[PDB]
Amino acid sequence: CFEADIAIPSGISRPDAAALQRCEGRVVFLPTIRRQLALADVAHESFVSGGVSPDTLGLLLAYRRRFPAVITRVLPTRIVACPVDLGLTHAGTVNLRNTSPVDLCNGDPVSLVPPVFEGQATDVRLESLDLTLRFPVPLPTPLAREIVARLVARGIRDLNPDPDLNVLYYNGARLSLVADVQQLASVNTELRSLVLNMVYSITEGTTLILTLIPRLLALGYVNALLQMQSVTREAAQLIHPEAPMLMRRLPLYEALVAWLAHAGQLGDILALAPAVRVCTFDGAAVVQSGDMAPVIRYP
Amino acid sequence: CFEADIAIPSGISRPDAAALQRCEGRVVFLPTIRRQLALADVAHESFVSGGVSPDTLGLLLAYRRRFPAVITRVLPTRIVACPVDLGLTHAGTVNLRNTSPVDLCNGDPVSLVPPVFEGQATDVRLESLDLTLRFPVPLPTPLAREIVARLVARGIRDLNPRTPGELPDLNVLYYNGARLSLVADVQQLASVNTELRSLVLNMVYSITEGTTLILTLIPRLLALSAQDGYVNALLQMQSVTREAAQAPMLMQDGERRLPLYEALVAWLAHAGQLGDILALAPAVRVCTFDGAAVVQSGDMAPVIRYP
Amino acid sequence: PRYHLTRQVTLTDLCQPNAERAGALLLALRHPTDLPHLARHRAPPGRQTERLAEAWGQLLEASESGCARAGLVSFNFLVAACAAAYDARDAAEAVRAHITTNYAGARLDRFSECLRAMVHTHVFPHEVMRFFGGLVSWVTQDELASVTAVCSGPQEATHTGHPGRPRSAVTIPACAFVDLDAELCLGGPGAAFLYLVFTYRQCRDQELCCVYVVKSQLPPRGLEAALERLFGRLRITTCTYAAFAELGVMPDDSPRCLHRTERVGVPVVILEGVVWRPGGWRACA
Amino acid sequence: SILSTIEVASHRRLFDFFAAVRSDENSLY
Amino acid sequence: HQPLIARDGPHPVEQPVHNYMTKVIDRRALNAAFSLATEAIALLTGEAL
Repeated sequence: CFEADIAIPSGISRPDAAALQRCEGRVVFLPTIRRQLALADVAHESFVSGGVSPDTLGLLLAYRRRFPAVITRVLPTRIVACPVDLGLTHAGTVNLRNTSPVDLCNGDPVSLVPPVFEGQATDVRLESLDLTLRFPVPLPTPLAREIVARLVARGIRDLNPDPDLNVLYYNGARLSLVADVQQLASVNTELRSLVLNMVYSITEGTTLILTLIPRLLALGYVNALLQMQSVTREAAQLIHPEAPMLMRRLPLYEALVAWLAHAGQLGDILALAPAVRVCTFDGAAVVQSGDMAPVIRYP
Repeated sequence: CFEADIAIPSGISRPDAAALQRCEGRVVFLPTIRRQLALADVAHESFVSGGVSPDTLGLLLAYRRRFPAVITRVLPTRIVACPVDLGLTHAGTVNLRNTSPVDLCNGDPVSLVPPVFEGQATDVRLESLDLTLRFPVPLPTPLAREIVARLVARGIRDLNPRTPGELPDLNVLYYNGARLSLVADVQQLASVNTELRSLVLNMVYSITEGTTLILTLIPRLLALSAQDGYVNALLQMQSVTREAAQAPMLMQDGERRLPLYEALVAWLAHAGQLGDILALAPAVRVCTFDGAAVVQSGDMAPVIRYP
Repeated sequence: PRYHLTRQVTLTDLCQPNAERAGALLLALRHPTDLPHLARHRAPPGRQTERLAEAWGQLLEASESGCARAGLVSFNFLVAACAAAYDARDAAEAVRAHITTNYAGARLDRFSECLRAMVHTHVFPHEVMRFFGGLVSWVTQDELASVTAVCSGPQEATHTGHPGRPRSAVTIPACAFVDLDAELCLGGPGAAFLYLVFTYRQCRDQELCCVYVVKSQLPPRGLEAALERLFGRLRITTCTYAAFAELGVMPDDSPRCLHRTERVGVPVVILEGVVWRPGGWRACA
Repeated sequence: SILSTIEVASHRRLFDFFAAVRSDENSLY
Repeated sequence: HQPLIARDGPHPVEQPVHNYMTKVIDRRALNAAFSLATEAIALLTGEAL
């Protein structure tokens, strides 16, 4: 499988030896694919880039960068973990550990960020060598893309306050998203990084075309076809935004490039590409939370 | 891999056989999925449409419906290629040759760009059979999306030339320093218009009924750039949003319809993925086994699948 | 490693793999117990959000959670389900004759009312019923169906296509001449891609459905150039019609056929040599 | 014996290429 | 056992230690490789001769 061996550091406490045993089946993001790897390179302190422990924005950059790995067998002084992205399509069946949604017979899970739930959940912290493992959350793509747009919507209501968005009923699940007591004070302060991108690139996206189309269609086939689709749908909100708001080609054209790259990054940062797939055999195909699921490589 | 053989047709000049010897690891655009192909369907004469050759926008339009493949082995009669869009199912990890002024990273997604810099010509010549082979430029996906947005707005400058003749460049790229010069020669109308239409189309679908709720928060950002350091770098100096402030309107259909939540996904689906409609899709991810953290300009990188 | 297997225990109310063939594009039935809730959202409130609760509630009445969640809509089951929907008659009544004799047509009429109602309350039948595989075996009891129906890409039709020639092996029937819209009329020799396409149109023929397959040596990123063409249904005016997921690759262009052999005369297509590259859905505008 | 060395060399790697590289019970020919 | 000097004086009889020193091993890997091409696998094996 080319299972790369993560080296445990030198001697740890007996509860630290038992704690890493129950991580057998979590998701681990290795930066390079050397057959010998340290464990400090795996830990969340290796994700420190700008002199600070990152937010969910900085995690999604790092998660879109380095390479995923499922822990196969936990050994004394060694962790044997076969990475996902090596191998041909649909080879090397191995087990994930489920987290609260169902993870049905298919569904293409995404190894997505840990603070989408309770803040210090699953943060396996070794007291001996004093590091931190924040394992990510394996959710399927329509449940991935829904929730990551669901939490960024909530921050807008907190960014300037005056229905509860956080219901999201699943097939058997009444998904309690709200951890109201202490986490919503700490989950909202971590999407401070991701919200202000999502506000800007919309407001830089809308207000660019709100001053593009008045300055365009006035100097061919662009005018014919685009207005053919926006007959009283966008033109109805064109008169609505230009009146209930405010209204230079060279500032605009220099702002045309700047938005499009930044809007392009959010397509790679957000939207949560399917890393791996579930495709079961001799299995009940409806996975309990905390149950091992056979999981194979390519979407 | 589905190894695709490209027949080397006739004679061959003694430097023309060595021309293929230095291309092991470049990228072949082949307009099919073949197990056997002749070389003229690959070459830049086959890029040439009716009457004219495409410009630097139309080359991407030619590259869009033409399937990339990488030279794996070099033989004098065949060039065994591997079609990345299909035959990347490898435990063999087919290599790629960097042909650019750019060190990529270890792990960056890589897409293809036509030769658009001043010194990276890369058009090889074959004197036996007169073919030109403009090899594409493998570049990191933040860099490629920073290229394509320059050519589109310069092509819109080629639509309407109001102000006097002192325009800013859109000919200057910065990547870790490194003032890079583009090739600004000619802008074909249809290659602009087909690229112009999709950009105007995709941004209209990014505004839904719940979109104008986000437009309320424009003075909320300008208070934050006055007292936060992250916001100040986020609202850049040459931004139209800073010029824009120089509006809720409840109107609620049903009053429970999740007005933000549709405006985010639709913006994510339509104007978010502008890098897939202007340029090619990313499929190349740099995977170095021996622990190389960078891939130098002119070096080889083992490649695995989709980002 | 060019070999995989699936196995899922479902019910015989849907596909019923006894009367079906060894070659069957088994789609799923993703989340039946869902959609009172997301049928309410993702739509304006002037869409009568209790409609998928009732029409599927009639469909579950047409036959509790049980020991098998409701899965496996065949590709056979969908042809009759939009038989009155696509503009093709006397080639669509044959497959409906294959179902009302060998599968109850009340399960069709309750389902076609759901197909109008799914696109009515804007919760489409795509992002529902993801592809499942190719039906190697059906060990089905009276009430159950424990089908080995291998997923996982190219090998699933080659492992049912290498030993295919002797006796009767998979052959993967497209099951309709109206379906399998074999594209590249302006076409030459090359390995083609298979897709799974659902077209839509809001309030034209009242939230219409069309379930069929296309075959092209065109990329999924260049298919939207062709999927925007070839239709007159570009006149909704909201949006998001013409969804497609990649079924995978047909690396034998000559092997497409035209036949009429099933079970009732059902016009059919032999599809010899398939890569089942499973792909994902792609619906924006 | 150019011909007899040709045919026997083919007959060897025909059988030795299919399944004979592994050592058998005791004697193989 | 450390060198001791018998000591005089009115001091308290100073604390005597005679123990076994414990130490910490390190593990070092010293990795090494060598390539082997697409020839010399069909060769060396009888596969291509």
